[PDB]
Amino acid sequence: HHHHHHMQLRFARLSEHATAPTRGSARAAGYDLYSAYDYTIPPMEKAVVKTDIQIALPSGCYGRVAPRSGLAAKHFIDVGAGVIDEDYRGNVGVVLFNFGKEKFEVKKGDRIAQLICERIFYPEIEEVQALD
Amino acid sequence: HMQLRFARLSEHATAPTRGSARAAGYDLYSAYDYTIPPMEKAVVKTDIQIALPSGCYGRVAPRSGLAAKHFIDVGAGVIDEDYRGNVGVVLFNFGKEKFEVKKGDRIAQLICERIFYPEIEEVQALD
Amino acid sequence: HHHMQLRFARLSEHATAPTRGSARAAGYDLYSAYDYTIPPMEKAVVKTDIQIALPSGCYGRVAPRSGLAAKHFIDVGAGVIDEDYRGNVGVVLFNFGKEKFEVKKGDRIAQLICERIFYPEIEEVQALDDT
Repeated sequence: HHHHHHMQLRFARLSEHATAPTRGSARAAGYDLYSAYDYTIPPMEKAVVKTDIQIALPSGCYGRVAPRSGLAAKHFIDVGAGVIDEDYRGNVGVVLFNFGKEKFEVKKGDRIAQLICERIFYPEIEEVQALD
Repeated sequence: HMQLRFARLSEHATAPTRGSARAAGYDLYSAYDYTIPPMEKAVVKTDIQIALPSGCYGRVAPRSGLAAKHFIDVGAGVIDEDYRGNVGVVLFNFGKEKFEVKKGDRIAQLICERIFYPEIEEVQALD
Repeated sequence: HHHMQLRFARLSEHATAPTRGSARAAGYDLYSAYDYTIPPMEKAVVKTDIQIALPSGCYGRVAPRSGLAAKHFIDVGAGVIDEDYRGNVGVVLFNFGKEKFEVKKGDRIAQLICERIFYPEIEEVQALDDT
């Protein structure tokens, strides 16, 4: 009506240990997420990796925490969970799975995942007697 | 059309719920009891059929708590717009203990992911 | 009608054109161009020998096939294909099963979904309610 602009991905640092999310190119699907702490993930184990940022997602999307391709193919790393709700205001955590035979070293400042703004519907739910 | 329609396929089903107006997914409930051993999989029936809104697919996604605490992951998870079968959740247990699912437990979430349905064209080479 | 076209090119004789199982199917089926043996608790990069050009306003998600997951404990790793990716489409397959998994040339290994996304600019604030 009166105002004409573009929605932004907003973030705030929760400590000095966080790194501002970055995008490699203009058409990259996601923003890089960086670990704020050191982690040693043993073989066949999981860790909750803290970024020490909180985000406010633009309306009409959720934030999907998605795997970095290189880490999957080379080190058998996968990302668990990964659904960041539009109204989530806490510390953004990344659930890393280490399926490899060797321990996996995460250092503060390492890129460990990517954040994609996935467009979704928020539909109302209706029970019917039967479907067709 | 525009809403998420569902029907129960037995009295053991639970209507999906959403915690927030801005929550990405509807929670899905197990209709049955399963014991999933370490390093094993199970298909968990919800006993509901769904009709997704036009222009999306239904992604069965992990609940965050179950992933972080219990090493539970969700396999498969692509529900097509035209799928009218019983909604089954493929759960992977990568934990070292057996994981218990009982009737009425929340085991996954359902997200309405907006997608394109593009036509496909073959070209000699791409730049 | 917008440029709602998925374009592809074959990089070798071994590639199969992606197919859709139904009109309202979420993804196009991706086929292996080669033979692979994936040992238990191991991964493999499975090449399709195709390059793709996604429509504007989406990325390509390489997503798992339901049957392979439920029956054989197969999963898909990585799987984010950027709009501007013009390389060979590789599928990272995880075999979490206790037996070896055989991928043959021409087997359906994954599906490609055009997930609609937004490309917001990033803004740092001191507090989330800053004006």
